[PDB]
Amino acid sequence: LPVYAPADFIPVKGKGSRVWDQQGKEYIDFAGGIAVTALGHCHPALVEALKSQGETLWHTSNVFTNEPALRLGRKLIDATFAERVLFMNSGTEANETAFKLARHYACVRHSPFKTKIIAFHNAFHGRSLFTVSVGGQPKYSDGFGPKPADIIHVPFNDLHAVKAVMDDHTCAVVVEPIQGAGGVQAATPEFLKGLRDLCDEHQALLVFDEVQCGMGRTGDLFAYMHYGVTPDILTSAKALGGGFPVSAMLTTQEIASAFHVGSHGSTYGGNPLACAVAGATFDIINTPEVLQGIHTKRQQFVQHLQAIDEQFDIFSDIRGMGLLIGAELKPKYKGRARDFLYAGAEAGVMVLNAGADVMRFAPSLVVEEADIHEGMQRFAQAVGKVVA
Amino acid sequence: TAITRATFDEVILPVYAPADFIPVKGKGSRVWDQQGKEYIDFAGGIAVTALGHCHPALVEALKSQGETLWHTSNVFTNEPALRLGRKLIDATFAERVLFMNSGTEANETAFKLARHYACVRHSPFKTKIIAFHNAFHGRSLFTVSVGGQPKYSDGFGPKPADIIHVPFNDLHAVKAVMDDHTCAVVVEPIQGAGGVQAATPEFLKGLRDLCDEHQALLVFDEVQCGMGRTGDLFAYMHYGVTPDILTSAKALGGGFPVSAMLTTQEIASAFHGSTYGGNPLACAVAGATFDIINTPEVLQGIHTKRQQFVQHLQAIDEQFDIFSDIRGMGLLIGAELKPKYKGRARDFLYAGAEAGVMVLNAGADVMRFAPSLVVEEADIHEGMQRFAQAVGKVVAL
Ligand SMILES: Cc1ncc(COP(=O)(O)O)c(C=O)c1O
Ligand SMILES: Cc1ncc(COP(=O)(O)O)c(C=O)c1O
Ligand code: NA
Ligand code: NA
Repeated sequence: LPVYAPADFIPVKGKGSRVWDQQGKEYIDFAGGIAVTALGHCHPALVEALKSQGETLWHTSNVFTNEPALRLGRKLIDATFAERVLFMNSGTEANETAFKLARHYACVRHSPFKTKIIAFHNAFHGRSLFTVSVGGQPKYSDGFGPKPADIIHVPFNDLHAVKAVMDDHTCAVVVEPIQGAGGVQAATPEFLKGLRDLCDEHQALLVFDEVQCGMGRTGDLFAYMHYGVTPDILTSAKALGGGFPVSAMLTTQEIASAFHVGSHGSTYGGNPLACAVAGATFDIINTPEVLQGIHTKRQQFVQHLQAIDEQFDIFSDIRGMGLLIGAELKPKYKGRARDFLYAGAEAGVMVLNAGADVMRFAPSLVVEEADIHEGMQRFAQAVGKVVA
Repeated sequence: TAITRATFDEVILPVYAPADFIPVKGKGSRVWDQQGKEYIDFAGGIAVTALGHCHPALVEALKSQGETLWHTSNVFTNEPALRLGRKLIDATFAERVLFMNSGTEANETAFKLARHYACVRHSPFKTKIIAFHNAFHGRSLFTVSVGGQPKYSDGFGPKPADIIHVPFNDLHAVKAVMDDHTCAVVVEPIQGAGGVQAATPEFLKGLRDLCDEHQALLVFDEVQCGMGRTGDLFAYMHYGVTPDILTSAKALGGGFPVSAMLTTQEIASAFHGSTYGGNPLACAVAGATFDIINTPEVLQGIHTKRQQFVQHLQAIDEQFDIFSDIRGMGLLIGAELKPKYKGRARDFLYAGAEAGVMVLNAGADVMRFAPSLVVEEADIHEGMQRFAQAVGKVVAL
């Protein structure tokens, strides 16, 4: 089931979209550490922000505020629906904050009995007990003792099923606008708008988990902007820090006001070092030029994947948005995603899976055209070894 | 627009009430705000900056690894993670280490591991977790439910079940609630947040014996009391009681977000390399931190420095009659306020800040200090004189 590297593949150095291991073997990185290094490895602007803030102040706790956090909060507020933010360390933590907030808001504004959370089969929201129970893979939430209750799962993209389970006792709908791990499946426009309308009807909060699809990944700053559907709460991580552990939960003042002093917290969350790095990342990703390039680069990848399919006949579908790319394997290659991944690594290209039937790509948003061509040539060679 | 204290209220969720001032720079145990006012730091960002601010060795590790490789996913290991794992394994009971970002995440991992180990090695019905009143284990739904402060776990909908709370240091109560359906006892060897209360020796040894009797795992949350804080590398070493699982964070990265779950191979095998995970950058910094903290000289110094603080707190009490008890271990110090000042810890914290010294509380009745483990003697004396002035100002009123 899980993908792990053997003892002879230990990454030691990265620069841009290239990675070297202990043996000095060079790889083209189309995986980004699972869509994390959205500006590649050791990006000079990010290294500069790390080093300069690293000389000044790393940590003070939430007994205090700090300038890099306030600067970053201001940027996120100015660029999105958000009016308030909370910074944490990981996507899992941001989701914990979001889910607790949706629960607490319902409890204090409506009723302590308004507790149901609707989530989706194959969703991934993290590995904490609560977040993995909201996630939609029972294999990952089984076996840890009593799960937090009042979570209902229905199929992704099934609006009827959502309408059927939702009621006045529902506090939230939690959804990834594109399910990254779950086969790179994008919400349909009708489905996502439908969720907004149902949450409005039932006075439930719409929570978008944009940990994977946010911060430029789709070619808009956040996937919600592509759809034009505004959530009540949004979570962000991964690309937000370009490899530095940082995350954010975004909401409105009206919702945030349900939290009081002590309702939530974090030792490291809102760390000046993290926020200086995320500020630098944000300044680069949130530019017309970088967002446009994500679309150009997507089509460069897609054209290679189509060429590979023309030669080898291995894909049934190429999907995703921006530089989150899914390539679904044909029935003749069902369950082979891991083998194409390992073959890719032998050929010097790092890719991902999205379940056993789907190849996933999540390269740097600024991956050079020459790296796209070189890495896709390597991938084509790996494909040739698997099938030919 | 300039960034002010008012900016906080316009930007962050209202879960904190931060100080009037905004620290912009730190070096060692001194910190400066936007106005260039200089403070002595006896708080350490809540026991996190264990080597002070911008320690040259930690800055060097950050910059060196920062120009090399920051990030791998958990598919991979990396040299800094391997090195740090080896250091932790060599120095402790651990045979396996899993790295995460925060103390909350390390505790999630520990509690899920104790649960899953029971499930697969004993019975899916062996689920009870025993924890303690006033415990603090983090803010995720699971960890805050294992935590012993209902105020923090109420109001988020259905809590993960099968968690039983009894009083800290009450061994009989533990004996009474434990049974063959118990998977774990979770305990902070010293409850930091909970008034700086240390386990008694008989209590902690008692937990080990009861866990053995009932085939449950003993989980030590050393997020706050670990990584040198007590003057041993981990508090368990002071006590001579070996847990099955231990969690570490805060001091581990000296200010960089990093955490660790330590256990044996037998237990770790229930999860389906001696190390798992670990951000390269985080682990490089934590490795540099470990290299300094795990030295005879630094660990001895922690005890010297504790007595320098304690002598000051004693002098303050002699002059102002404010403390009923001075407690904790190493450079985790609690000073309990006398009944006349019950509930007024925040007043002394604010007066401290006005006087230019950063301190903590541990509930409304207890002052808490958690300075850099290498805080200079000159800073201890200066900061404690500032604190004496703050106490003087409060008591004069
Ligand atoms: C949609 C989604 N949410 C949450 C998470 C958890 O984030 P983290 O791994 O930063 O804890 C992930 C990680 O893959 C993700 O893909
Ligand atoms: C004993 C203990 N455990 C766990 C935590 C949670 O750590 P974090 O805030 O890094 O998630 C804390 C934080 O204060 C703590 O004191
Ligand atoms: Na806004
Ligand atoms: Na060992």
